[PDB]
Amino acid sequence: KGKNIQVVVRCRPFNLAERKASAHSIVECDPVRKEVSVRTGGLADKSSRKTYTFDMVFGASTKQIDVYRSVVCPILDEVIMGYNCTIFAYGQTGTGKTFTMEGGIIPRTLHQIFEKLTDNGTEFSVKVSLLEIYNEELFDLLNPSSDVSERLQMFDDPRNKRGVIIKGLEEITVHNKDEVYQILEKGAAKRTTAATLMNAYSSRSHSVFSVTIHMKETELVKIGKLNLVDLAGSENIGRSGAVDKRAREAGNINQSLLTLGRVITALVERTPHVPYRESKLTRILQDSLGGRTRTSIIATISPASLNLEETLSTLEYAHRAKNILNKPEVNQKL
Amino acid sequence: MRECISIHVGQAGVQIGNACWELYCLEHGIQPDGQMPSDKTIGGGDDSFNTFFSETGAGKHVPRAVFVDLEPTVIDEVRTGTYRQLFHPEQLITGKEDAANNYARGHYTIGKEIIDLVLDRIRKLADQCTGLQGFLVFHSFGGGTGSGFTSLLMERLSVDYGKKSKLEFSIYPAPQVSTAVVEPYNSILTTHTTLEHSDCAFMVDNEAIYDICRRNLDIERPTYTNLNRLISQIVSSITASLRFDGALNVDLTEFQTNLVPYPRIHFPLATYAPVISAEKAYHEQLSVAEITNACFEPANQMVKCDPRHGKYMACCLLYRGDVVPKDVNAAIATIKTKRSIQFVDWCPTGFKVGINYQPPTVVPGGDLAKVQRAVCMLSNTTAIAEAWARLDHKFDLMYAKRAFVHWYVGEGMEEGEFSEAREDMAALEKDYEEVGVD
Amino acid sequence: MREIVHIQAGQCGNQIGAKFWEVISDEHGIDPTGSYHGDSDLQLERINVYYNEAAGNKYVPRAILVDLEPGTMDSVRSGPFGQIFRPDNFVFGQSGAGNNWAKGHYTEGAELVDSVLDVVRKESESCDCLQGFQLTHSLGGGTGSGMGTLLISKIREEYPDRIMNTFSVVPSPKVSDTVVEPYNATLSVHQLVENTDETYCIDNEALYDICFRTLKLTTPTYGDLNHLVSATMSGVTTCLRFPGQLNADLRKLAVNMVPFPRLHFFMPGFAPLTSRGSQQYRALTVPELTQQMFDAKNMMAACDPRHGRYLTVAAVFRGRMSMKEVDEQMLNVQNKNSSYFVEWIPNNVKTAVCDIPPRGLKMSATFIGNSTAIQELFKRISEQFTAMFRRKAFLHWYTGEGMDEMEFTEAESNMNDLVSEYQQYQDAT
Ligand SMILES: Nc1nc2c(ncn2[C@@H]2O[C@H](COP(=O)(O)CP(=O)(O)OP(=O)(O)O)[C@@H](O)[C@H]2O)c(=O)[nH]1
Ligand SMILES: Nc1nc2c(ncn2[C@@H]2O[C@H](COP(=O)(O)CP(=O)(O)OP(=O)(O)O)[C@@H](O)[C@H]2O)c(=O)[nH]1
Ligand SMILES: O=C1CCc2cc(-c3ccc(C(F)(F)F)cc3)ccc2N1
Ligand SMILES: [Mg+2]
Ligand SMILES: [Mg+2]
Repeated sequence: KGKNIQVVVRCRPFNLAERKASAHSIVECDPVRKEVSVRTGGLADKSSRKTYTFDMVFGASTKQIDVYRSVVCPILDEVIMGYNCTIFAYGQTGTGKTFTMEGGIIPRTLHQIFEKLTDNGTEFSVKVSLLEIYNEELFDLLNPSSDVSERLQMFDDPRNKRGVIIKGLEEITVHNKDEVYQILEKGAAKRTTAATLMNAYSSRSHSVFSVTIHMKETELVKIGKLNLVDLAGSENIGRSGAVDKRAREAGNINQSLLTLGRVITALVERTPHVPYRESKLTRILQDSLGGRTRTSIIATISPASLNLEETLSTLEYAHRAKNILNKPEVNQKL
Repeated sequence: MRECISIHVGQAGVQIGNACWELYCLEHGIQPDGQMPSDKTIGGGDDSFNTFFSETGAGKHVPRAVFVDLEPTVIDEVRTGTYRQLFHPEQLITGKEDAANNYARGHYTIGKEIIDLVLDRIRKLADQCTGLQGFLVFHSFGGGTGSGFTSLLMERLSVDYGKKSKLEFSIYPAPQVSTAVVEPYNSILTTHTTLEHSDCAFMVDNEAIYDICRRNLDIERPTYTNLNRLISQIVSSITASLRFDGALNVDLTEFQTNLVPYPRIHFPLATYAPVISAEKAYHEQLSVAEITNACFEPANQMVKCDPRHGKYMACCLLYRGDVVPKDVNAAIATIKTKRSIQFVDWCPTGFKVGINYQPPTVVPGGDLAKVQRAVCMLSNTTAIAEAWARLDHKFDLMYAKRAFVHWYVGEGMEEGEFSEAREDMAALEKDYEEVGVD
Repeated sequence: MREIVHIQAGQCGNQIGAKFWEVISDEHGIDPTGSYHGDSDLQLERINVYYNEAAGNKYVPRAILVDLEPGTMDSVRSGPFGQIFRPDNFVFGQSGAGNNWAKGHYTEGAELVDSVLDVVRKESESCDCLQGFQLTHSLGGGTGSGMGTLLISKIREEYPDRIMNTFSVVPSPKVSDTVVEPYNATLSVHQLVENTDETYCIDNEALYDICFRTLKLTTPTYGDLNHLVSATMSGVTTCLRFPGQLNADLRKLAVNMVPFPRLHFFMPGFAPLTSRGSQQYRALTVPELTQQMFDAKNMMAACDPRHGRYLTVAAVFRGRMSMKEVDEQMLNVQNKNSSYFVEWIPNNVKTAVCDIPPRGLKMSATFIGNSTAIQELFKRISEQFTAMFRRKAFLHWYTGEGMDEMEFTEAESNMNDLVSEYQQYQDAT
């Protein structure tokens, strides 16, 4: 059941780096269409095109706020219902993982969350967490109080097999928006991963930011949870010419990305075994995968012809994502 | 005269080249020490001589060759061998860390370190030497080393030299059986990109050649060395023509340019005839017709192919031993009259072929008996493309499996590149078909 | 170079690893001095890389002595070629695991670190890089498991770069001395499996049965079987280290073996596989080795080869093989069963020929593949544990061990998840 997992594609305005690249926008975004078309060339020159039709499609032009509004606001209501929701950003850094996170998205969100809840008037508490997945290890950003790595182990809580429990991380509740920001600023610093040669900044680690909201009204008690996941991406080591350690780390994640593509193809498969446990990320994710959790994916792509692989890889992904059946259920609790 | 250097990639590349070199030494009669007790090389440094080695020291001949390997193993053998004494350590290099079979990783990881030395090493020789008409490449498709190495090599060599011709004698996995799982991944991925850079690429029918040679042998087994032996000898014949004028000597490359109407067709398939096993050598004295006819038969064809299926846009003939063009003509009439070989409409003419004064070259300790004449032919067929496809499919299956990705990704290689290999292959097949059609 | 550290631990491995090292040393043919008796340069260099040269050109074995109790090492030292190892090289905790994976695990670790660090430092110094490390112990028995659990994590942890294979005897499903005994193993192994890239295990029972049956001896001796096992290992080391007409690097082969590093491990196979009388009397024809390998009997572990599926099978021939021998062997495999061959990948099997035929028989081969049945069987054992769990016997001791129940549950759980893939392995051809 659940609504199908929602997938939107965003094409970045040609990155300045792209411009230095003199990358050319093969990519065409027809937001009316919600079509995105890529000059593959096929074998042929990229007269050849590959065209996809998307749940939502944003050209470079698409303004950030708009995106959010269209994607976040509906999620926020689900959180207030008790939904568990997750939004994952995939794509290129140029495409604006960074463009998206630098600005909101996070700072904007906590303000709105309190505003909607308090207008709701529900008695509520808000707790946040921020961790980074680096080379298959967990590190607490959110609480500098907590360690650089939050004490991280995960077990099954029997209620949901997919449902898991991450012992030791603490979210600290604050009724006010303000307290959250103070954490927010703190968290960010911890969050930051390694910069890259190619990009000023890169996400070495996948970042998972989670906001849990406890709501009580006269008595019905609901709990809403939102996970904002920012993909960690690798570049070809060979291209990078990065130090071996750097290459290695990139390779690990990169390889992990294949693993991620493998599980995804399984989900498409509806194959008996879904390799959630092969990554900590997909295990944590695990209950969300077409799961009860209401999930949305924002795939960012570069018009640049230069990176064939990523464009192809994204395209493949977008197909795979739909296949898995997302059963968001409002996790409304009384 | 001109000197050539051979490059060996992978265990296979070195071994095969190794066969080549020693043969050269023997054929010259230059002692494996490198300074022949025999007199100095023919005509002093003959063109053949210079390519094989240079006389310096003076009074020493040192081969022009570079041996590269990721894995220390094969190269160390060289060090062991007597030939090693001939080869000054500069020429021979070993690599600490093997391919082990990753084209991408071997290529990336190994290549970076290795290249600088090799390029320098080659460079110095290149500078010193007058130059090569071209150079030969050895490597293994299957071997990771060949795969990774070649890819790195191809771009760099191509970029730097530009004009200098490149030829690659590569081992094409027999459709019968790969070596590794990896091999299909390695081969396809490595091959396609590199090939475009390369003027032409050569692949071997391990199965076809091994079967054919072995069967020709009528021997339970050919030795791997013996198998190499065939390869070396043919090559030597090739060298001989250019090196020393035969009845007709032609610029091999220049002729080759004629031979391949298209850069699109990197190489015509080449055959050597008569197909001579030791026994085969014994059995008959080859005649112009006989050799040609023998050559035509797929049995002769090292590669397993239906020559019928492919068209012959054109073929080349090499000649060895005494020959008279009259005989050639007689063969010509025979061939021409014979329907069986199909000529592409495009090329009305068989021409051209060349003849060598000297009897065919042989690899030392050659298993096969000498043949009066040696010939090589180039043909372009769709079928040859098909063989590639044949391998491709398995690779495709692998891709379908999408298994053997994270190793590659560790190397950061994509699927897309692979897909590109496949698509390029499909490309290429289409092109081959297009050209193939008369 | 690229020496690998050899580890013997667990009492089992206290024998077994020791046996392996010693036999390997025998393989060295280096005199007990540690100088190289063997004339052969080739062996000498390869061994020599393996064994650091003491003055007097002694060979320093790459091994650590772990004692469940200190006597065990003593027996080892008192055992032959005590001299060859410098006593400095090894140290062992007196305590040992104690029969307890967890208990040993917790207790051992403190000792473990001290011992490991010194040796590891030396070893790290010793070669520029080690290919990896080999562990010998019995998981089934408490210490192999107990030590292994603690050791493996850190040891692996130290170099993610290094690739390590572990050896442990798996408890015979047929019988256990105690129910608890495999219990210690199970947690250890379960934790271990993810931890260690490669595990090599043979069921004790099958090995004993096969060994015994083949032997037609009253029983297989522990030592002898260990010797057999060590022999199995030795060939791999010897062949790889040694030149080969076709030699495959470990990193290839290993990566190759898994249809991709997700597949955690492959189960060992040995060749030639023959009965004691049969093998000893009989000489292998070229096809001969393959056939033995092919049959169920070949697998050290007991499995029905149909029941199992082979992700891949690899054999290392030692010595030269004829190319048509190559052809014959390869051909047979595909022919023999569709399912046996992996449908997906042609040339499932890889082989390398050792440049030099092994001491003794000219041709040797190894078996690679997994036994579906065996893995499944093992999981069943965990189920037995589960049943035991109903008993909840010795929960307290476990409590003393300090391991949580959840680890137990999960340990089974993960296994359960995996095991069903195991069947899948068979399902796929
Ligand atoms: N032309 C020849 N090919 C050979 C010979 N022996 C093996 N081979 C083929 O070579 C291929 C294996 O390649 P290599 O041995 O060169 C391996 P390489 O060093 O490139 O990489 P790795 O060993 O994986 O590190 C495989 O297809 C074999 O069938 C030989 O004597 N001649
Ligand atoms: N194949 C063999 N199995 C053995 C041998 N000795 C013991 N075992 C098996 O190994 C298991 C016992 O493990 P160990 O010998 O290593 C005892 P360990 O030092 O690890 O721990 P403790 O229980 O604290 O002594 C059990 O399943 C035995 O059947 C042997 O020499 N060969
Ligand atoms: O740097 C990057 C960008 C993201 C990416 C996605 C994939 C992918 C995404 C989705 C799928 C699948 F789910 F559709 F299978 C497969 C691969 C593979 C590699 C990369 N590398
Ligand atoms: Mg090799
Ligand atoms: Mg013991």
